Amino acid sequence: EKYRQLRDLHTLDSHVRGIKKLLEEQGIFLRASVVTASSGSALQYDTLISLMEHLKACAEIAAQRTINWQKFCIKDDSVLYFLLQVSFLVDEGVSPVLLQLLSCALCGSKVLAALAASQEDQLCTALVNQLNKFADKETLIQFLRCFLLESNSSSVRWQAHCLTLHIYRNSSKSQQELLLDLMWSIWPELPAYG
Repeated sequence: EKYRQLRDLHTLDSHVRGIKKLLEEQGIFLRASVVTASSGSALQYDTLISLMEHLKACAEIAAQRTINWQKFCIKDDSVLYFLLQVSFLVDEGVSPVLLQLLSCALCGSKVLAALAASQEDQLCTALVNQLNKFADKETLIQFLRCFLLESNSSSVRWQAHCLTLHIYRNSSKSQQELLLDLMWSIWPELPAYG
């Protein structure tokens, strides 16, 4: 079982290296924990396809054997926040796979199996704490607005609903209160979305 583990970790590290290099090529840089873009123009089809092959490979391996993906995300702390921040720069066609990676890391595998109808619990809790530590208020607000209200597709909205629910369930009291206050501040803008 170890041999599969080393293969999975090596392949995932290579894929994340490739993704980071691809984003570097177009002026999008992750310096310490913030992703910054120099150009306000959208990406091109070839860049999206080269992103999507790597992301599809990562999503497949994470959906098959979630434990190794969670262990990777634990070892490298600049992965989940990087994916969350990069999901804002890419078009609506690549959002589902990024949300799937986030959900497999955070929501869990058995919850996804149940929706399709004990170590992973501590892994999910640790990953949720790491995400809460890295992410600030503006990024969470932007994630909620972009994937719960502004998205035209309903599958993406359901994915965001599940991800937010499982992020809330695994946090502490103070972060739960912060998230509830963020959503109650977002609420007055409801008529803009119907």
